[PDB]
Amino acid sequence: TDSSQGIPQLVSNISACQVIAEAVRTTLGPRGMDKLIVDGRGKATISNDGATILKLLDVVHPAAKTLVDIAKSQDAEVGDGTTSVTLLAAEFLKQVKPYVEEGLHPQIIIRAFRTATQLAVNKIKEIAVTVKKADKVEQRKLLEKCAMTALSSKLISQQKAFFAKMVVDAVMMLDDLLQLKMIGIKKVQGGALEDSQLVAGVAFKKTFSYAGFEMQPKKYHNPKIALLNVELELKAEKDNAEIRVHTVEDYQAIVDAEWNILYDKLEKIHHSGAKVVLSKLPIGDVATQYFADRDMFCAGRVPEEDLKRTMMACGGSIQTSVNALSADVLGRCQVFEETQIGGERYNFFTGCPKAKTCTFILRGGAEQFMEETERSLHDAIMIVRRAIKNDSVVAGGGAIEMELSKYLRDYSRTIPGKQQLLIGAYAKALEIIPRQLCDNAGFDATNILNKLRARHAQGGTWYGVDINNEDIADNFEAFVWEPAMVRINALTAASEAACLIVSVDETIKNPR
Amino acid sequence: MLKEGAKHFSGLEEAVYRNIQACKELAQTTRTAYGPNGMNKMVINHLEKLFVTNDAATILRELEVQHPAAKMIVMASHMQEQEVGDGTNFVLVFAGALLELAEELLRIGLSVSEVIEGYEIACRKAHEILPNLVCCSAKNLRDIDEVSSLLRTSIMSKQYGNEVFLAKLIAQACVSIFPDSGHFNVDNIRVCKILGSGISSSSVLHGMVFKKETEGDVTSVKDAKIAVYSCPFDGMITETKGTVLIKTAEELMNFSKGEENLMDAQVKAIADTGANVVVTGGKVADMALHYANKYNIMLVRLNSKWDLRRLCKTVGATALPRLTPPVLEEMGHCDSVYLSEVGDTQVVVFKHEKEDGAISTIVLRGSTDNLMDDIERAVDDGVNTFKVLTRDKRLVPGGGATEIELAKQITSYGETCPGLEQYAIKKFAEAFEAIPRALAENSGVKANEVISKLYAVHQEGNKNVGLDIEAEVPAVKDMLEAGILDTYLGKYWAIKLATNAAVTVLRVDQ
Amino acid sequence: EVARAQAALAVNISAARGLQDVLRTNLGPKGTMKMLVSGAGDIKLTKDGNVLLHEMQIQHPTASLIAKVATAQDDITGDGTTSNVLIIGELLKQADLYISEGLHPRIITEGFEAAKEKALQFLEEVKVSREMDRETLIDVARTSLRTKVHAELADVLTEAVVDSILAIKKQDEPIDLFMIEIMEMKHKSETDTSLIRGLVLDHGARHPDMKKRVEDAYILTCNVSLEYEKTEVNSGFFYKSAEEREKLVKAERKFIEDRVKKIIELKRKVCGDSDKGFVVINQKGIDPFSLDALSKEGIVALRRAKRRNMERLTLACGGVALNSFDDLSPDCLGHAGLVYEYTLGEEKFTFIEKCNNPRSVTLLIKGPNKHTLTQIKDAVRDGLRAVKNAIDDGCVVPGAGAVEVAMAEALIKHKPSVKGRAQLGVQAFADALLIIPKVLAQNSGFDLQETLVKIQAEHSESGQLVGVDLNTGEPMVAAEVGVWDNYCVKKQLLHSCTVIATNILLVDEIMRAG
Repeated sequence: TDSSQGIPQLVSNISACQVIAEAVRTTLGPRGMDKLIVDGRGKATISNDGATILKLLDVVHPAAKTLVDIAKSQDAEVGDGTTSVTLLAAEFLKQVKPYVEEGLHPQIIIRAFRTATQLAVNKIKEIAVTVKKADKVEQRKLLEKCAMTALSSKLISQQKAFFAKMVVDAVMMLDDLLQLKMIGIKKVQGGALEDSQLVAGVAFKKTFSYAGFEMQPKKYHNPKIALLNVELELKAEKDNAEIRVHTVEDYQAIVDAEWNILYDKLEKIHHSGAKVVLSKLPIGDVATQYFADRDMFCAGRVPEEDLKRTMMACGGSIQTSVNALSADVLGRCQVFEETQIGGERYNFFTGCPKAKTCTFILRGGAEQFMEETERSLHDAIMIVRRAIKNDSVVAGGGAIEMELSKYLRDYSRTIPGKQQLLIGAYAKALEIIPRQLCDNAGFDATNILNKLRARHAQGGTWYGVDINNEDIADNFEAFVWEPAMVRINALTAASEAACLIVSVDETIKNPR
Repeated sequence: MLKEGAKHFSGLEEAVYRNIQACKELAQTTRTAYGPNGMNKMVINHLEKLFVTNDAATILRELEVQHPAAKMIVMASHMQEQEVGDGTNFVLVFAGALLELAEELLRIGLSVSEVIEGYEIACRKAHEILPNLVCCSAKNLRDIDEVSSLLRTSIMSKQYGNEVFLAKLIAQACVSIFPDSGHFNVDNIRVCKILGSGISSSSVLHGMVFKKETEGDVTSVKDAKIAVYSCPFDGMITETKGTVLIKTAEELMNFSKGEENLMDAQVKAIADTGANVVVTGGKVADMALHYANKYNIMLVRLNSKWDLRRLCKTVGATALPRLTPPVLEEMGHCDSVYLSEVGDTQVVVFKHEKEDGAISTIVLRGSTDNLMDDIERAVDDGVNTFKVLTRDKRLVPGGGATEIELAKQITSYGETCPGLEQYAIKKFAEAFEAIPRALAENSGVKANEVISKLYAVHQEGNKNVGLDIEAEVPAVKDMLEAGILDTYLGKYWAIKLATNAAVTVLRVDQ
Repeated sequence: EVARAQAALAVNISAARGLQDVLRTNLGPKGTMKMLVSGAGDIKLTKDGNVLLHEMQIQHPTASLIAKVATAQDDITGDGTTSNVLIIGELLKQADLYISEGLHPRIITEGFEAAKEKALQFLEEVKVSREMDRETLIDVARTSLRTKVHAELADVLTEAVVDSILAIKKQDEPIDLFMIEIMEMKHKSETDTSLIRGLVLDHGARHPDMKKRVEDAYILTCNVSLEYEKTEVNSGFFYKSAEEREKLVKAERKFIEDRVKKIIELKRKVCGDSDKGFVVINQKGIDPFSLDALSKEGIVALRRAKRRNMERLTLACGGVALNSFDDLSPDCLGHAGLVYEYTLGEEKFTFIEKCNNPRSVTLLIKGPNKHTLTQIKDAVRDGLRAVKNAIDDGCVVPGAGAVEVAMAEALIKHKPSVKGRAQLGVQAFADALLIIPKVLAQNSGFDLQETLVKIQAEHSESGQLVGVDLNTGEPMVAAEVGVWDNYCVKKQLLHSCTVIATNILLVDEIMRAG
């Protein structure tokens, strides 16, 4: 049973934070410097935001664990700004670290973190511009300019406008969440990158070709969809087995009797109403015979997640038995069309009766073009979705943070003693996030930060650093438009996360 | 040693020096505690969570020491935890402070045994002047402001951000069902964590709160007596499996038929015996559910260990493993059983209305279960301070405002008596000064300034200090008139036990 | 591999010397309480010299030897065992100085023999007759308890101890070996100790309030079970067939039924009215069903009592202990004048007091169930053995090292045998004694020489056994205060010290042994 206490003990806890704050340092755009993180399970791992990998880490300090937990809190609510919270909390504590040595050990610190956080939130909300969806704009054209903000950063040329107006159409129709989960974007090999397709409903990326795959029908006008999490093949129901021998007909009989059981499975669901069979587990060679001959469509080897989207939108439901089951475990569409696009066979289910999935289908025909489009469209769908929920929009780029840092510099003058010092650390900490944007755009980060403060003392505007252009200028007039609300959440979560760590400086551990 | 026998780890140099320095380290966790504070101490223990506390009982039990001197005081703190709530921290800091002051005496040329004697004397004089420091008291316990002022001090000791809402809440939800005049129950009030929603969204519910979702129909009858079973379903017959799936097909038919007919009998036995609410910590199968819809029994899906525990203490219940039909013997004092959603989660609500053996629940709503564990310390101490077993609780100034008053009287009194005793009496004054020192350290300023300026204003019986800016520079705040009050009984046992603990441990040398 | 001659004596003196330190801070009331975690890791609170030697881990041959001789002293007096060690240590020290200059161990020993005879005869002269009154028993009781606990808690235990000894005169024992039942109660303070005349029972009925005041109690103490449930047994183990076990379950339950019935017939035969109660004490269970039936008849039936309760009841009450119930006359059953049930703490204790024909008293110690309640148990233990001695001897002297200076003074002046051989051990013997008074002064903070010259002079002028007032550590007359010592305490430090010394003194080799 271990016990540790002291002023150097406090210093320990902050030092741990820096280590996790470095893992996530920059991921705002697509520059920084990564190292592939491959696990001991023999899996290679990367993500598109650096907070994901950070969640997986197990920290051996409890004080460091608090900062892990607030990451999980941000990620679930907004789904953005998760990185931002780590940076502010850690950095605040960094400029406080040598202040503790001097005398800022006392619990008074917690009080100061509250005054700074409460003012700052209010200043955002007031400065932010409240704009309808019918002010002087279509609902789709407000969210067009907000969806562009993600798209311009990387790395997709002039198709970015076109894709933007498209990606919106899916989000409005579904809206009732702040997550991209019920949308998604599916890459397709081959085809035109000069247009892409917005499909209402679900689709499948690839179904493998089987014996009489083109002898199965590809079009239906009242497809009734059987969702099967099972399989039939030679290893799911046998078609080889030992028999007694004393006549030739014994041999015939055994193969005959086995083919019947596999034929029962498609028939029973077909007679309920099925003609479309969708399965994520493999379908074999023996399996596909019965289907090809019946002139009833089959599909095997389609992604597990994609099959689960099919359930919601068509009103189908999971099965575990395909024998003797209702027709109310089936979903419908009005259109089934199979068109082979590039090297992969593409199943499109659309005409969906309740349409609780709609999804953008992005056709490029590469690996290079498509991963950067997908990376940008993931964050596009986050900006537009959250613009319906909070209708206050403020400049990003860290432009507003530079204004808070101004505002708080003023405040530090009438606020007294040990608290003032705490406020000066808050102000310095706000500038870290834009410094990394300067490292990504390619500038001298300290030179830049100072020029934005000048136009926050000569107008109070929106001057900040762009990675969405890779320059310095107003971000409101550059259509770098993201909600007020991402910023509201990130401040309050960063203070909350902070106060806990500086307070603990007496840690009792048990390795029991 | 000189001996290959006579084992000691204390004695000589090590009694005088090492024991005291150890008491000092335990009591460092309470020189950041007691009243106004922003300290948080994180302690882990592999409990699959983070445990945040600013209570002495949980800190102490976690922490093991191999010396009898430091180990003995933890017991004295627990003793004051049973008889009263908040002030647990104050018991340990006092004993620990007095012992630092003691070692200095030993240095000069004073003997152990007179010093030991002079504390018993100082403790007796301090208690004798203590009911003459009553400045305010309750008379009605059904009045929310008079109860809440008392509560407030317990909450304060935890965080100085959650004093206002909670202190009102407990009194609102009742710990005044009992007369509290001969009799009080504290296992018929629990603090029940409901995950989800903010902590200002913490609510009043009367009688037993269990988180687990309700299934089936719900009852509202007065014939509803509680039957508690840990596991009454697991499948009434367990399988063996011979084809490594089932043993086998004709047998699977029988295993299901026998389950459905045995569960019919079991659930009909419950129905007949007058048990119309059954608490299942087992698993609700379709067959078991199908039966309880017919008989009209409120069904509680699941339970965990924590939920079972509160049923056995409150009800007079036992939790029996079952798969063969039982009958009532758990019984219950609960007539009414209602259904009400707290946290937007279906919660099972038990109630009956009476004074003695009557139930209440301070139920909380919180973002995480960690945030709820600290709040819980504030609330459970607030139930344990209520217990005094009078309705005039003889409130004395809370928050450490008494401490300087006691110290002034004691130092003067010391002068009057002669011999070596008196030095211990003076030290006894400066041990109370521990409390004003810890409030100063969090406040952000040195000890010299606060103790002098409290002394400067003479006899006041209000003066104590907060975490504020008002708490620093003029070092004067009113904690009589801020409605920061604690009970006479809580301060009594704190000072009493601490003096007894300091004397026994100063004696050791083995 | 041997320690011979000077090397053999060296080992003993060095050990005695470190030990002495420990058990001077246990001496008298001014000594200090001690705890062990060095014995096993668990928390013990103990303040007796013998006991503390057992609890620790002793490997040293000289420490062990002192602990063994200690054992005998502890049985008889239970006081003076804090002292045993002190006198041994100094006794050696004296010897050492002479040896180092140049002296043989054997001449030292001879002068010990001469020393011992004179010293014992001095006890006989100086002894002061006392009464056998309460007042005089109070003062043996209070000073001995004062050794083993505080001054505050000790004064409470003083009352309990003394009434018991008066009651033991009635039995006409000149000894104590009964009325020593120590029973513990569950409480939130330890500053109460209550006397209960008869017995106390660990658990009461599982059904409260049957008739919790019994005016006329006819105690059947039994120990056959009236509960054995519904369990399937055969000979107390599983058997191959269900049915064979079952058949026995019927007959066993049936046996119990008839025995519960005998309680119903017994109440009419002995009682006949509900103007009299009936007491049952069963050391084994009784059904909840059986209690309701018994209760309305005006019978209190106790369940889950101990074997120790049962033996005690049979002596005090005049009761019987039977393996049957049946229909028995009140001639066989014992009677108690009163029964009361007192609920305090988390466990309720049925008292069965004002027994006729007692020989057992119970001293009922309340406490929190910490080590403090074990501390008053072992204080109370040796306080019973102390007042036992007062009944043994006729004569009790004033103590506090009063006796010991008087005895030392008598030796210094003349040769007790008139030879120089004796004389070399005799100096050694006299200064060894002086440790006990001087050191009470040392604990307190009063210089040791100053009390020796004063205390000794005042003996000379007066003829009073002037003693030490413990708290000041300055002299005062030990008689008035109540700091007294029995004949047996001052006899048994003397005998133990001589015998133990002369076997370690006379070592010449210590050689290891498997």
